[PDB]
Amino acid sequence: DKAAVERSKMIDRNLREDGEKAAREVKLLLLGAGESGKSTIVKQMKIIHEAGYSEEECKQYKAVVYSNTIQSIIAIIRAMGRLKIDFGDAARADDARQLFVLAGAAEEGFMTAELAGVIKRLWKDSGVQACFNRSREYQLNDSAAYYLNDLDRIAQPNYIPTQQDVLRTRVKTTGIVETHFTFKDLHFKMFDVGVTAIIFCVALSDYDLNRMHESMKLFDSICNNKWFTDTSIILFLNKKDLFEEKIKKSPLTICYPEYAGSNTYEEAAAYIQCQFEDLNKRKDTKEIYTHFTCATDTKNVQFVYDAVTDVIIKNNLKDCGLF
Ligand SMILES: Nc1nc2c(ncn2[C@@H]2O[C@H](COP(=O)(O)OP(=O)(O)O)[C@@H](O)[C@H]2O)c(=O)[nH]1
Ligand SMILES: O=S([O-])[O-]
Ligand SMILES: [Cl-]
Repeated sequence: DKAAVERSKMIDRNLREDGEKAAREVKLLLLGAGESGKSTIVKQMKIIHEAGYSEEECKQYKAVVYSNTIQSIIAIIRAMGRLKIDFGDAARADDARQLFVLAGAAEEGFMTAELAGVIKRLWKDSGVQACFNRSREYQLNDSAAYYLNDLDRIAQPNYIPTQQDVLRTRVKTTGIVETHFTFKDLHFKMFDVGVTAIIFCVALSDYDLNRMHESMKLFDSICNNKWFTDTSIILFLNKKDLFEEKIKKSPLTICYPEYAGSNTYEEAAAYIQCQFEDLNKRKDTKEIYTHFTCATDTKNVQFVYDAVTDVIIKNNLKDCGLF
């Protein structure tokens, strides 16, 4: 292990009376466009490094799960009208109406056998499925399929959200979120918006929604900024799972008209990676550390973060103070 050898070369703890107990601090900036996966990464840090989410904590997210699900089905049904897409079985029009009656009379997210029934039949309808598959034409939660396909479990009277259910939530976050965790004896200070490292998140599946080019313009700015010269810049190309499902049927050319590679996961994901890394104007001075992630996948984030941490250890320790 080169990172272990590297950190063992430090001597600054010896300048402190109780140096071996001192906390080495790493400030990490979590950046990226809305819905790029920043909150999800923060949640994985709690899960992997700080003992996860207990059941009682998971119960607090129940009505958020309900709310996300309701939002999803409504967005699809409403889009059917704008896109002129007919129901398969014409009796679903009553279920569509009933969905609005129930959502319209309620205080917040909820679930009943009646609502579950309405939504199940809607999600199973061929016309609804056809509208769902044109989601790129409107605005729809990426977890729409996840919750809807599992509606039966979510709908049970004694339903308790799983960690995956909580990770899959979209929560309206405002302002700056700061989280703290210890890993490999490093005391991380992570800021979801002069720093040790930046993690920049990109939603790969946004390519056909222009979102990707806005993500690029933002990365161009950040990557090449003055304050970040000695900052380790990490690129998370996220939602690789949604990208892989989607790249089979929707072409990269929608985002990058000049693209002439095959429309496969391997070629299209590589191309995207190059588009972002090429935005680095100091190529011989700064390296970009790129990882393809699925932020909802605890194992993948654990692995990826372990590698991101070895890079910080080999590269940035000298600028990390003791406290
Ligand atoms: N399938 C999938 N969903 C993801 C991934 N990353 C984030 N999400 C979901 O995308 C939505 C937005 O993510 P979020 O962390 O809130 O983005 P933020 O605005 O940058 O904080 C949430 O519902 C997440 O559950 C991913 O890699 N794969
Ligand atoms: O001294 S290093 O191991 O934080
Ligand atoms: Cl989303």
